[PDB]
Order: sequence, then C-alpha cells, then structure tokens
Amino acid sequence: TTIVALKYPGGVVMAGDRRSTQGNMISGRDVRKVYITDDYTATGIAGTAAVAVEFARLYAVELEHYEKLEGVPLTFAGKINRLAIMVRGNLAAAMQGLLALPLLAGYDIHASDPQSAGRIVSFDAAGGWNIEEEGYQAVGSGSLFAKSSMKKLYSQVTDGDSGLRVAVEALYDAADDDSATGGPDLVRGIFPTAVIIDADGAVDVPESRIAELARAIIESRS
Amino acid sequence: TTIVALKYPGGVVMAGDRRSTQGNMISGRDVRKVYITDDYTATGIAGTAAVAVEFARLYAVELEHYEKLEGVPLTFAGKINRLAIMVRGNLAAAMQGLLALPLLAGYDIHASDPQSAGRIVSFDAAGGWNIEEEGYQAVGSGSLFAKSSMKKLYSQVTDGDSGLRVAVEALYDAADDDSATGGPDLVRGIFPTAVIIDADGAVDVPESRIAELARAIIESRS
Amino acid sequence: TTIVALKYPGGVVMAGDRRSTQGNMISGRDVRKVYITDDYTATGIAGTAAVAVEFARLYAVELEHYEKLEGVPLTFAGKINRLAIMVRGNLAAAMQGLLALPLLAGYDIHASDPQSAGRIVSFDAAGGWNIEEEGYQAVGSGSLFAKSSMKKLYSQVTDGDSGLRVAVEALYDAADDDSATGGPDLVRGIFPTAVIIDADGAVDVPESRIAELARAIIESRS
Amino acid sequence: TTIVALKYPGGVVMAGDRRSTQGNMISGRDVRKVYITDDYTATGIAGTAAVAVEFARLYAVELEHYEKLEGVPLTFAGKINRLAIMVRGNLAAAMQGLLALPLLAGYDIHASDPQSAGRIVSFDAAGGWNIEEEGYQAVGSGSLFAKSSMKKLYSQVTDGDSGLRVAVEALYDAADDDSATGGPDLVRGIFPTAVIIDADGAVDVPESRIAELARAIIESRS
Amino acid sequence: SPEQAMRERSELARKGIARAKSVVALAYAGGVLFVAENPSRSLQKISELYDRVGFAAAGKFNEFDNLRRGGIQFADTRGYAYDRRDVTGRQLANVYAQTLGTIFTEQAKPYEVELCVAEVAHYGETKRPELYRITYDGSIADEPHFVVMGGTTEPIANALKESYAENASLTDALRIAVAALRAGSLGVASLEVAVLDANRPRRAFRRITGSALQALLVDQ
Amino acid sequence: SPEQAMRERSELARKGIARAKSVVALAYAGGVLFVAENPSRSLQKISELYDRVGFAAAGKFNEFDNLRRGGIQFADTRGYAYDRRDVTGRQLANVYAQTLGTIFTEQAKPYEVELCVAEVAHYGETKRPELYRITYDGSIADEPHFVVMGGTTEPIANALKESYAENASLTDALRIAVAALRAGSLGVASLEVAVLDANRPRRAFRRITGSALQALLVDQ
Amino acid sequence: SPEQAMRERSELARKGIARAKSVVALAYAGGVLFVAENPSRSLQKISELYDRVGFAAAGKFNEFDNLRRGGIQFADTRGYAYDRRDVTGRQLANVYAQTLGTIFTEQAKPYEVELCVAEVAHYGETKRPELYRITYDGSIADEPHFVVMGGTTEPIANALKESYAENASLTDALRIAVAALRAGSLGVASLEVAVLDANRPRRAFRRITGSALQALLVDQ
Amino acid sequence: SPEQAMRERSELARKGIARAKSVVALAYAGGVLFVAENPSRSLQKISELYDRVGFAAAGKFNEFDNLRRGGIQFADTRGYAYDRRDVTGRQLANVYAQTLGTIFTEQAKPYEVELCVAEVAHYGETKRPELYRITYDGSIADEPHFVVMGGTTEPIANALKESYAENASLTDALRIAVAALRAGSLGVASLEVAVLDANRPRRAFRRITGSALQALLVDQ
Amino acid sequence: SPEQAMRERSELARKGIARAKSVVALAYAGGVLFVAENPSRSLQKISELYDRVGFAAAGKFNEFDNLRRGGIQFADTRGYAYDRRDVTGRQLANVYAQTLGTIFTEQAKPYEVELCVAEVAHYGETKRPELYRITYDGSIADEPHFVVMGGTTEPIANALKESYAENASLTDALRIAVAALRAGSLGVASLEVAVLDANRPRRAFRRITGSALQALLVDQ
Repeated sequence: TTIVALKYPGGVVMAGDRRSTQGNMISGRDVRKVYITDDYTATGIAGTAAVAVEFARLYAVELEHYEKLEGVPLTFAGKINRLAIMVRGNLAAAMQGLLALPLLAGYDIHASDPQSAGRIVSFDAAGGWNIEEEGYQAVGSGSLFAKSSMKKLYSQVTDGDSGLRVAVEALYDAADDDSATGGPDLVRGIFPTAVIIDADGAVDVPESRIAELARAIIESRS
Repeated sequence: TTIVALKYPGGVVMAGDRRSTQGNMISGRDVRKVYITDDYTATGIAGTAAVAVEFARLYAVELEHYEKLEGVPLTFAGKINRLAIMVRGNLAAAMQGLLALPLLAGYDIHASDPQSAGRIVSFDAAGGWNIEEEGYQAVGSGSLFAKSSMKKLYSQVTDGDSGLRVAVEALYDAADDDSATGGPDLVRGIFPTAVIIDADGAVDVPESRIAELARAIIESRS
Repeated sequence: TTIVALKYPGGVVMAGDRRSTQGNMISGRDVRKVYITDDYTATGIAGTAAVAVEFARLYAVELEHYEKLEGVPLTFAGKINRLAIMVRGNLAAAMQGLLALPLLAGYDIHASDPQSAGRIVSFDAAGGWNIEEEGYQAVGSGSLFAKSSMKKLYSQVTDGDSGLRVAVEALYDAADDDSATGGPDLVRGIFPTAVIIDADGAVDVPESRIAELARAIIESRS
Repeated sequence: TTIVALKYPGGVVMAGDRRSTQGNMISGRDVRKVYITDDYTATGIAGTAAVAVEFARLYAVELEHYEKLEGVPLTFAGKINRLAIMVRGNLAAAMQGLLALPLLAGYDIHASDPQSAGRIVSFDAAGGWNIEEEGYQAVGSGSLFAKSSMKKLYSQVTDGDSGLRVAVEALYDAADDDSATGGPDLVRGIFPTAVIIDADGAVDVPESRIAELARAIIESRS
Repeated sequence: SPEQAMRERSELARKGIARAKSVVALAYAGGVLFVAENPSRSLQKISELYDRVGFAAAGKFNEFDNLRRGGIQFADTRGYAYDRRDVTGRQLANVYAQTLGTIFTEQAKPYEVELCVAEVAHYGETKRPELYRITYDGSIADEPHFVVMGGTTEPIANALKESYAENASLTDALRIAVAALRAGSLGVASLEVAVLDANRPRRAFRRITGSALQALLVDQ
Repeated sequence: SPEQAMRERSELARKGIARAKSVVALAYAGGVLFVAENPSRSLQKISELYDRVGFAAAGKFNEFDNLRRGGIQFADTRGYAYDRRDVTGRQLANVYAQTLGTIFTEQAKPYEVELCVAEVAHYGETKRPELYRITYDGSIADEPHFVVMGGTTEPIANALKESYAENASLTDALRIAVAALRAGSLGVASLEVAVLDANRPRRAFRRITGSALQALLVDQ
Repeated sequence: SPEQAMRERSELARKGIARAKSVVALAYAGGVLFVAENPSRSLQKISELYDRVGFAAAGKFNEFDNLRRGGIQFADTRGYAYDRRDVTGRQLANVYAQTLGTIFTEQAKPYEVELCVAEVAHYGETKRPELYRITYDGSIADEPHFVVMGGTTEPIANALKESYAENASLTDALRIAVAALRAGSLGVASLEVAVLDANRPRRAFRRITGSALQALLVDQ
Repeated sequence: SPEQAMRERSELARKGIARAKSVVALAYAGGVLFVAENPSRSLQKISELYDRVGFAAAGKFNEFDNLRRGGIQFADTRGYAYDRRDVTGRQLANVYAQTLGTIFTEQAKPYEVELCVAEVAHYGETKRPELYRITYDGSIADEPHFVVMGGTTEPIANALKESYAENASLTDALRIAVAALRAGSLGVASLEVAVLDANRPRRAFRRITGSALQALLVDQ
Repeated sequence: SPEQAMRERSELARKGIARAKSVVALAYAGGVLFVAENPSRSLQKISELYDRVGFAAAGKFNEFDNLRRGGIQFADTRGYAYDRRDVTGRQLANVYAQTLGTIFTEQAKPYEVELCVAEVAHYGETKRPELYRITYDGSIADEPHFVVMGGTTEPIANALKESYAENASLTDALRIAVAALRAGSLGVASLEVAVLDANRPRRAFRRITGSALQALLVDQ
C-alpha cells in the first residue's frame, strides 16, 4: 500500500494504488484506497483492509450526520478532531494487529488565502495529528519511497493537472521499490485512483487522465 | 476444502467440493459447503465446519427477516454489509481456532447492464470485503490451486453450462493437489455441489449434469 | 470408549461398550454410554463421563419439554439443531478438558420412504453436524477401528437382527485394538448395551440377544 | 487417605482411616473422614480436608432442608443428583488444588428387593457418578490397594459384622502400602471410623468392635 | 377503599369465569378423566404437566395458557434439579396458588381463570387419585372425587353429586361427565377430552381422539 | 372502580375499531384469501409472517404495524431456534393474545386493533386452513370458515353467513368477499388483496397486484 | 387517610382469620402439642422448622405456607452459618414479626394469617417450653401456657383457661385440646396433630399418624 | 376517566397546532416542494433527513426539532447498518408514528406537532414522489398530491384542492403554494423554502436562498 | 385534568417571573449590551458561556444559576469535542429549550425563569448579532433587536419599541437601556452590566465595572 497527497496552488490532490498483499502473495489488484469523505474532504487509509473501508465509510457518515443535525458542516478543525478520535478508539485493535492509519486531505473554504486552502493532515496510530505544511505526505508500505521521490519532483508542481502527475509518478516510484505497493497494470488495465479538491469541490479523477499520465511516466523512463 | 465462484454473461455459478478433513484423516465425503441464501444470493464457507453451516443458515434468516419486515429485499450493497458484520462479530472465535471464511455470489437484479449483474464478493477474516471484478475467485485449503488453473480456463467461459464446466474442472484440479480438497468420488457416487444464479433466480445444479461433466474432465485428462 | 450406529432397511441400531478408562487403568466396566432420548431418538456420547450422562439426560428433558409445550414433537431437523446448540454451548469446557462428543441416531416418522427413515447424525466439537448418509458411523477412542471393520461387514446388513450383529462385531473389533474400549466380559457377564429404532419406536436390546450374539462372534473367530 | 464402602445382604457399610498427611509429614491421626448425612445415607470424602468437612456438613443440611420443605425425603435418585451438582460446582476450585472427591453409601428404603437396597455411588471430579453394582468401592490415596485386596476378601462377606471385618481389613491393607493412609494406632488407641446402614437406619460403629476387629487382623497376620 | 377495592376485583374475575365455557374432571377406575366443552380444534383447555400430573383450566385462554406453560416450566426444571419422582402436582397447586395470589394483588386486573391440577399414582404403586382446585384469588382446595369450574357450576356440580360412580369405568365416567355437563346449558364429539391413565408405564397422559371417542360417548 | 375502569377501556377500543376501515379473510379451495379496503398504496393492513402463516389486522395503523413486526420478529427467531416447520400461527395467536392482553392492562390506553392470523397446510400435506381472531382485550377465538373485523361487521358478516361457498374458487371467493364487504357501506381495484396459496412450494404468500387483480374482480 | 387506611387493613385481615379454621398449641409434660382441625390429607397447617422448633398457623393457606418455607429457609441457613444450637425460634418469631410487619405496610393486601412458633429445650437440658404468637400486623406476644388462633377463639380459649393441666400427659393434653376446640363450633380422627417431643434426641418433631392417634383421642 | 382523559389530550395538542404557523408541501415536476411561513432566520421548520427524504413539521419548535434529530439519528444509523438505498421515509413515518404514539400515552403532555416525511425517487429511477402526514396522536396517512399542517388548514387546503397543478413547474408550484398559503391569514421573501430535487445525483435536498428565491416568487 | 393541570403550571411560573427583577439585552454598534437591575454584589444574573455567546436570565436565582452552569458545561464540552468555532448559542438555545421543556413536564414544580442567549459574530467576520428568548415552558423565539424579561415588561418593552437606536453607540445604548428600564418601576450604578464586544479578539465578554460604568451612565 502507498497513499500520497499533494498540495498545489488551487487545492489538494490525493491518490493511492490498488494492490493488496497477503504475505508475499497478491490478493487484490483493484482496491479503492482513497475515498471522498464529503464535499471538501478526501481520506486515504493504509494497513488492515477491513478497518480501511470501515473508517472511510463511517467517518463520512459522521461528518454528514453533524451537518444534517447542526445545519452547518464542521470546521476543518472539527473534521480533523473527529477523525483523530476515531483513530484513538481503535488503539486496542491496532495493538493486536488491526492497524488502520488514515491520511486526510481537504480544502478549507474558510482559509485566509484560498490558494493555500489545501490541507494535508497525517495521523498517528495513538490518535495524534500534524498539519503537514510541506506540500506532500504519504502513508503506507512504500510511503517512504514516494515521499523521497516526490521530494525531487515537487518543484514541478504548478497546478491541478501538474500536481496530479507528480502524485502518479510517486505511486509509480513507490511500486518500483515496495513489492507490496503495485504500480500501473497495463496488461489488465488497472490504474491508481485519485481525488482532487479545489474551491469547487472534491471530485474523482477519471482513470482516463491517469492511465494517460501513467504511460507518459513509463515511456519517459523507458 | 475448496469453494469456487464463476462469473459468466448470464450471471454467476458457485460450486465447492464435499471433503472433510480432520488431521490428515478423512472424516466426511458429503459435506454441503455451498448454500442458497435467498433468491439471488448463494454463499459458500470454508474453515471450521461448525461455523460454516451456522453462517449460511443464520445469514439466510437475517436476509429474509429484513424482507418480511421492510417489505423489500436488501440492496445487494446491504446483503454484502450484513454478511460482513457477521464475519467481524466472529473475529474473537477465529482468533482462537473457529475460523469461518465466506464467499458470496449473487445477481444484482438492479445492476445497470443485466449481463454483468453477476457478482462475486470475497471476505476478510476481520470483516473486510472486495467485489472481485475479475470473474473468478476461490476460498479454501486448495483455492490457491483452483484460482491458478481457472486462470487458464477462463477464456473458455461462454455461458451457463460453459462456465459450470470450468468450475467443476477447477475443483478437480484443486483436489488433485490439495489432499484436503477431495475430487469426484466415482466408486461411491459423490460429486461437488453447485448453484447457478441468473435473472431467473438461483437454483441447485443437479448432480446429473455435474457427474456427467466430471467424467468428461476425467476422460479427457485420461 | 467406542459408540457405533447402524442403518438397516427397517430403521437404525446403536450400541456402545461399557469400559471406562482413567489413565491406562480400568475404572469402570458397566457404563451406560447409549441412552434413549425420546420415542424415536437415541443418543450415544463419548469423552468426559461427567458431561456424557449430563448431555443425554438434559437433552431428553429439553425434547419432551418442547412437546409438552407446543403439543407436538420437534421436526427431526429441530431435534438435530437443539443437540447441536448444546454441544456449542460447551466449547468453553471442551477446550480445557471436559470434551463430550455426541452421536445421534433416529427414525424420521415423516421421512418420504419409511425404510430410509433411519438417521445417523455425527457431531462436531464446535457444534457442527453432518447427516451421515452412509449407513455407519462411530465416535470414540476406537471408533477408527470399528468404522474400518464395519466397512467390510456392511454388505451383511439385511434387517434388524442382521444389522445388530454387525454393530456388536465392530464393538468387538474395536476393543480388540483400542485398549480403552473394552469388549465383552464373559467372566463377569458384562456386555455392550444397544438400542434399536424402527417405525414402532426405540427400544433397549436385552443383553440376552447381545450376549448370545457376542459368543457367536467369539466362537467364529476362535 | 482411604475410604471404602461395602455392600452386604442386609445393607451397606462404609469406613475410612483417620490419617492426615501434609507433604510426607503426619499432620493428623484422628480425622473423621466418614459422616452420616441422613437416616439412610452416609458420605465419605477424600482430598483437601477443608472441602471434605464442608461437603459432608453442607450436603447433610441440604438433604434435611428438602425434607422439612416438601415433607418427604428425596428419592435415592435425588440424593445422588444433589451431591453430584455440589461436586461440579467445585470444579473451579479442584482445578487449582482444592479437590474433594465424595463416595456415597446408602440404603434405598424403596428398592425392589430390600436385601439389595444397599447402594454405593462413586463420584467424578467433574460431577459424574456411577452406581457401582459390584459390592465394593474405594476412593483416596491408597484406594487402589484397598480395592485390590478387598477383591480377594469379598467372598467372605456374609452379613453386617462379616462385611465390616473385610472393610477394616482393606483399610489395614491400604495403610500397609500407602504411607498417606495410616492403619490402626495401638500405642495411641486410634482406630478407623465406620458407619453401617440397614433397613433400620445408619449408625456409627463403636470403636470397640473395630479395635477388637483390628487386633484380630494384626494377630492373624502376625 | 382497600377492602371494597378487593371486592370489585373478585367480582370482575368471578364474572369472567361465569361467561366462559365449562370444564370438569373426576376420579375413575383407571385414574382421572378430563372433559370440557371446546368447539376449537387447536386451543386446548386441558394439558399434560409432568409424568403423572394433569392440568385443566377454564376462563380467558391467553391467561390460563400462560399459567399452563409456567407449570410445565416449573415442573420440568424441578425434575431435573432433583428427580422426576419428586414433582407432586400438590407442588404445582402451591405454585399456581402463589402465582394467582400475587396476580390478584399486584397485577392491575386479576386473572379470569379457575384451575385444576390432578395427580394419579405412579405405575406400580396404587394410590387414591388426587384433585386440586385453584381459584382466581389464590385460594386452594382439594376435592377427593370430582371438580367443576367455568360457567354455571351448581347444575353441573349437582348432577355429579348424585351421578358420581365412585369406581366408574372409563366409558361409564365419560357418560356420567358429558351428561352431568349438559345439566348446565349439544354435547357432541366436538369437545376436548383426555385422561390420566394410571395404568400407563411412564407418561400417564393421553388425549382421546375423535374416532375412538365415539366408541365411549353418551347418547342424548 | 377497577370493574368500571375496564368497561371504559373496552369502550374506547371497541369504538376505534368501528371508526376504522373493514378487513375480511376466508377459506377457499387453494388456501386463505385476504381482502380489506385500503385507499393507500404503501400502508398495508395485510402481511406475511412466516412460510405458511398470514397476518391481517384493522384499526389504528401504527399500533397493528407494530404488532405485525413483533410477529415477524417472534416467528423468524422461533424458526431459527428450532425449525421452520415448528412455527404454527396458532403460536402467534397465543403471542398476540398475550401481548394485547398485557397492553389492555398495563399500557395507559389499550390498542385500538383487531387481528387475524391464518395458517394453511404445508406444500405436500393437505389440511383444513385455520383462521384465528384476536381481539383488543386479548380474547382469542378461531373461525373455521371466515373472519370479519373493523368497521361494522354485522352486515358484512351476515352477507358471508350465506354467500360463503365452502370450497370456492379464487375468483369466486374474491367475488363473494368484495360483494360481502360492500354490504357494510365503491369496491374498486383501489384496495388491498393477497392470499396464502397452499399450492406454493415454500413461501405461501402472494400479494395480488393491480393488473392481475382486475381479471378476477367482481362487477357491482 | 393514613390512619383510617390502617384500620381498613386490620379489619380485612382480622376477618379472614375468623372465617378460617381453628388452630391450638399448648405446653404439656414432654413438650408442646400441636392440634388444629383440618379435613385435608395433604395441606398441612402445622410443620417442623428446626431441630427444636415448631410452626403452626391458621388463615389463608398459600400465604402461611409461604411463610412456613421462608422460616425453614431462614433457619437452615442460620444453622449452617453459625451452628444448629444457635437457632432459637425466638429468632424466627422476630423474623415473622418483621416480615408480616413489612407486608402489612408495603404489600397491597396484608396477609390473612396468625402464626405460632414453639420451642422446647434441647435433649439433655431441661427448660420451660416457650410459645410465641405472631399476628397479621406484626405484633408479637409470648404465652407461657397455650396459644389459640383462627376462627372464634373466646370459647376455645376460655375452655382452656380452665381445662389447662399445667403438667398434662400427652393423652391428657390431647383430650383437653380437642374438647377445648369443640368449644368453638365433629372433632374426629380427621384433623392434624403433631408434637415437639422434648424427649427426642435431635429432631424434636413427630407427626401423630391416623392409627396411633386413636389410642389417645377424646370421646365426645 | 381513561376515555375522557384521552379527549383532553387530543384537545390540548390540536389547539397548540392551530395557534402555531402554517406549513405546506406538495408534489411537482422535479420532486417535492417545502414551503412554510417563518419569520426567523435560524429556526428552521424544514430539514433534510436522508439522501432522498425530507422532513417538515409545524408546532412547538423544541418538540419537533427533537423529533427532527431523532429522525436523522435513526436514518444515518439504518444506512450504516444495511445500506443507503434501504432507508425509505416510509420507514421514518412508521418511527415518528411509533414515537408520537408512545408520547401521546406515556409522556405527561403530548407533543404539540404535526409532521411530514417526503420521499422522491433515486437519481436514475423514476417514481411517483410520496408524502406522509404524521399527527400528534400517532395516526399516519399518506397524501399522493399535497400536505397541509399547522394553523387553520381548511382555507389553505381548499385553495390547493383546486390550484394543484398535477405536473407543476418549480416556479409554478411555488406560485401555487404561497398563494394557497395566504388563503389562511404578507407572504414575503421572509419565510422558509426548500425542495427535494429528484434530479440531483445523491443528496436530493436543496434550500432556496433569499436572492434566488425572488426569481420564482409570486406577486400578491 | 392534564389540560387544566398545565394551565396551573404556566400560572405558577409566569407569576414567579413577574415578582422577580427586570433584565434587558439589546443589539448595538459593537455587539450586544447586557443590563439588569441587581442590588447584590456577588449574585450575577448575566454571564459568559462561550467565546462569542452570552447568557442572561431573570427569575429564581438558584434555578437559572443551575442552567447557567449546565450551559457552560455543555458549551466547553462541545468545543473540545469538535471545535470552538462549532458552538453557536443557537445550539444553547435548543438545549435550554429542551431542558426547560422537560422540567415543565417531569419536575414537580416548573422553573421560575426566563432566559436569553446572545451571540455576536467572530473577530474578523461581520454578522448581525443574534438574540434568543427561552421561556419557562420551553418555547423559544429570537428577537432581531432587543429582549426584555422579568417583572412587568410592557412598559419597559414599549419604551424600547421607540427608544431603540438601530445602530446605537455603547454609551448611547446604555442610556437607552437604563431609561427604558426605569419605565417599569432608582437606576443607580448599583446594578449589573456587561457586554459582548464583537471587537474583542477571542473572548467577546467583558463586565462593566463600577468606576468605568459611571462614564457612560444615564442621568435621571
């Protein structure tokens, strides 16, 4: 697994692969690891797959639940706190094996300068969190590789499509070194998923522009 | 044990053997491992036999219970979720020994293109699930072998009877390598059970067409 | 211990020895291991002797309790289920040591062809169960031997008295190889107990026809 | 410790020594191990001394409690069952160390032939029980020895005083081989206690006829 | 008015009992005979409790069927706790009396029922079959011969005060009963009949079916 | 006034029942027919309970829909506990009788409903379809032929006392029913109809849709 | 009217007591004699509690049989907690007084009973047999000679105020008792009799059977 | 007077309803329109519940806002339990009916509210938008066209009985509504308006703001 | 008389309110002004709740001081649960409305209070300060301009209906307030005054001390 989030002028992008390893034996090649939580929040989750789809799904309901109740979405501050609680209330499990570690990406519609309204918040197994303020972050089996490649390719981030390419290139760079990450599968037509968030909202990036982007990176390296 | 499910144009087929191993000593040769859960859902279960017949039976009741109550069967989405909960609420047990791992096969009468309405959902010991979207899946002692044979014979899947033969051939291929799987017993007249699901419903495939199919595979290999 | 049940045209017979081993030192030679549960149901139980007499006794009360309450005896299906629950509700114990494993023999007065109305249900430590559909089954210290001898002598089963001899001969064959099983004690006049079930009901086979039968086997082998 | 019960024509006799071992160091030489529970029931208890006097005492109260309440003493069947429960409700303790194993001797005033109305019921650590139907039984540190000597001396049992001698001779034979059993102490004047039960009731055998009986055995062996 | 309050309760119940159907049990040669008018095919007013003890009640069904279960509940348990031979029906009489007694005080509306527990000696043993009548208010009395309850008893009871054949035959007692029952009012093979056959080995209960019933039934 | 109190309750309930719509079920050739007037498209007064047992009630909706669930609740559980074949509807009758019985005592205001549980023999087996009527106060009675409840019954019931064709055809019984229903009052394909098809393999329930209904419906 | 309320309770109970049968116990040479009229064969109004303490009560059966058990309940426990010799009946008197006291306040309707606990010295030891009377309202008093309760006492009690032989014989005291009992009204070997035989080693209770009773019984 | 008691309750509630503001919802081309007079800027009488189901109520605010939450509470849970697609609003109608039903019996004073749950088919699917009216006493009915509640309805309801354009446009239906609302009484851009846009992909709720409102609003 | 009962409650409360002192809050240029007559030095009728929300109440002290705490209780928690910015006072209004609503039903005697929650926009942001009035019975309404409560309001309220300067200055609004307060009756620097200074960075509450008060106070 490798999830990665990027901050560009307009807002933020987040994309993660779809491999699923059990031992050193592939057991999935199509897993959705990144989900849209609400209009301006997307969340990717690494570790145990069972807790993964559950966090995303449950969180999303809690956010919308607050909105329907109080009539207004939570502060970005709130959104961060709720997710943080959720993670702590799972330490018991995580201790034994069921470890699920989120990565939050969002757009603060209330941020002072709505060109820095892109947010990336990484999370701690114990329930901690730091607002990244460094443009890129990654969590997972090969995040270490992504973060280190993405370090070089960050200058290249200019805008939406610009940033997205660096994301997809890190995920490729990761999978190239972490056997548990899994890069773009041409033979089968399986490509990492992605979500972008700007002032307009958060939307799934169609595999089309990703698959295209993927081949760009493959050929250029070739 | 080896259960396997196949997706063909009309819908889905699922079949699993009937061997039962206790140590390396046979203790059953007639176990029903695949059950029809409701009109469009069939469920097979591997691991501990006690939890097996209990999952299938109990699940079935819960599905029908919702229907009688709310007046309408669950979304396929719901059907997946309920089963998933059930599996998580058994982690405690599975940890110690009582491990029961389901494989869900179904027909979404509400699917967009009712020729892709065939569904296969594999399940995680912790309560996870991935909609397979790859045509074949298998769980059990020799699933690893089935999946790897069925990989080659998938092109051959054309229609109901067509897919069913590939299923029974995988089960034969499995039992040929997994001593705990058990292929077709001619001497005693015991053959793997199967269930098919298409727009019309889910129905037990009579051993007749299976036994026939079995001999086909035995002779052709012979 | 060795309990064994046989299916013949009329119905079913079940018989088990009376040895009781504690270490490799005899501590009983007269234990009733097979009990009539109700009119058409007999149940034998192996493993810990304390749980044995308790299962049989308690079960029997539960069956008759349903009848007195609802006015009609349970389905054979129900009878199976209740026993199965009981067994699961003892896993806790069985894990530590108190293992009690039943074998159910019965006559389904509702069976389609009342010449196949003989039923044998073997049980799983976890609470599983398979309807044997193979004519013979055995549970216990030397069941492995009985089942394997009774495999050869099954063709010889023709009717009540016919089947009963094969049962008693397996119990003899078992005790001849399992030092914890205990065959017929002439010197002291102690012989395995038996129960038969046919359309008429379930009745204890008087030691007379057993003792007689026992000598037959001893002499013929002699 | 060694307790032993005997069945003779009139009824039953039970007698046990009074040694008390702690390590391989004597810590008692006068312990009452056999108690009269009610008019026709006597109970001896081996293992942990704390649980011993408590079983006997508490049981006795429970029996009389039923009588005072329902106006009639329990069936001998009931008496057996109550004691059996008591023993199971102590498994928790017995597992750790506090093991107390009873031996029940009684006279069924309701028995068919009131010359076989003598009863001996041995008990299982888990709460099991078998009505002995073999005349003699023993429980305790040197029961193994008593039972084996008493095997030869059983023919000699003719009547009350007759049986009683065989009892006291087994207890002497036991103590002669089990250092934890303790035979008759002449120097200090301490002799095994005994209780007899016939149609008339259960009464303590006065040490007089025991002490006399003891010397008989000592001299005859001398 | 705690005193006057209790009178109202009695009333309400005593009335319900009356407006309900009639039920009679009596002692005969082979044990105890249970007979009550009941048009229904499934709703039974007479039932087994334990090996040698029978239950029969009249009144509001859902109320006595409840108690019927509770009995079977209590009995079975008691027999597992100690032994079969240690259930008495005299016991169950106490229980019902206790229960109904509480109901009549605690529950808002007291149960509209009247009950009858009957025991008949064990297989071998020979002993005088015993009958108990438990009322709505928890009062309990035992008739040595026959018990009537539900509807208007006086005429049905009176018919028996004479028609009672101390050592009747099954067919004779049934005859006596059905005729004695008509006295408070017909009386077709469309009613509920069962007996406690002292002669039976273990379970001393047996319901009298439709066809075999006719063989014994009284002409009017 | 514990006695007079109970009369007031009865009243309050009995009234509600009357001011509500009419519901009728009856025995026909292939099983039991359920028909009740209902303008609504979604709020159903007739429902399945278990494999071979149907539920139909009239009165205050939110009250009987609750009971309807509770039934399905109880049934499913019972069938998992023991076996499918061990649910009887005679059972559910007892339960509803118990429940309503309690309500009528404990709850402030007693339920304004009247209920009907109906069973029809299993697939192969052949047996006389059975109907049960459970009233607001917990009383329970079983009709062998037909049951009417809600609104004014006397005219609707009377029409049936004659129009009842013992062994009617589906279309014939429907005809009889709708006409018998108009007797207390129209009667358009704008009402609720379903049957317990004894002929069906397992689930013996089937609702009669709008189009197919017409094919069998009675002219006025 | 908390004050007037309490008067109503007293009344209701005091009445029930009167309409119930008569029960008497007294001090004689060998201990205490228990005698009460009772047609029943199984329903006993006199019972053992502990080694040297007897229970006798009159009133509504199901109510005092309950208390009877509770006593035996309390006693047995107490004796296991500490020792046999540490149960006093003076204790049980306190308990019954406490219990009935609570009932008369908390329970809807107060118990319609009157009770008597009697102790007679241990085997060897010699001490004046003691009698206690516990009333429905919880009041408790101890007679040194004899206790009467149930029905109308004045005549039965008065007969004893004179006929009481301080150191009577068993047969003499029985004579005195049965005759003193007839005073409030016959008196056949069809009643309940038992004694606390101070002479007995441990369990000082013994019921007087039917045959042996006759040997001592009073002619009228 | 359990009967008369209930009438008083009805009254008290029915009154409160009247003295409160008016609320109306109806079926139009694109789904369901919610409109109610509300001077407040923050206290809303109309709300989203789940994806395709809307809530609108009139009465005592703190009482229906509570229920509004409870709904959202129930819905979200249900959707996580099974799936989004398995929440119906017909469900929420049952729940509200159950809740208010209980309140009207258990709670001291019954809730002074009237509610409306409205569902409009999922994105792709096309189905007739459904409306439900839940009253204070727990009664529940479903209008196929339009629902009025709070204040005096007769004139507002009557205006709609005619002005109802079966397949109205958004602007047309709003026009119809506001005018139909003035019928019971002004009607300025100072009120609360939202719709269930069947056309919307997932969340089918949208509140009509102040500026955009004007574009569609009716002249008086 | 559940209906008449509620009227008595209203009365009792409404009375207590009147016999208590007067409290008024209003919207001015820099936020909201809190002014109420209070001779006490320590017992405060006006308080901070959260960053941007103020509490003011009149009535029985021990009752509203309780609620005051509960508010602070609820607020702080809520802010830690989610974030500071997610407390609204509109929320606290709901809560107080819920609480008082419950009290008015469950508690023996309903609270003799009337409350006011006031919010004023966060530091940078500019928004119309909002005022809420929560009554004893749980009713809730929001004034856009000013709120009066405690004692006789009509004269004090009327004085404001005219003297209200939409965009007043602090000193101007205070002048207006104190004078408007004297209208229902003096008015010395011996009373309680505090404001919600929208201008303040975080904690928008500030109490007006004794000395600095004089600088702004109105001559009479």
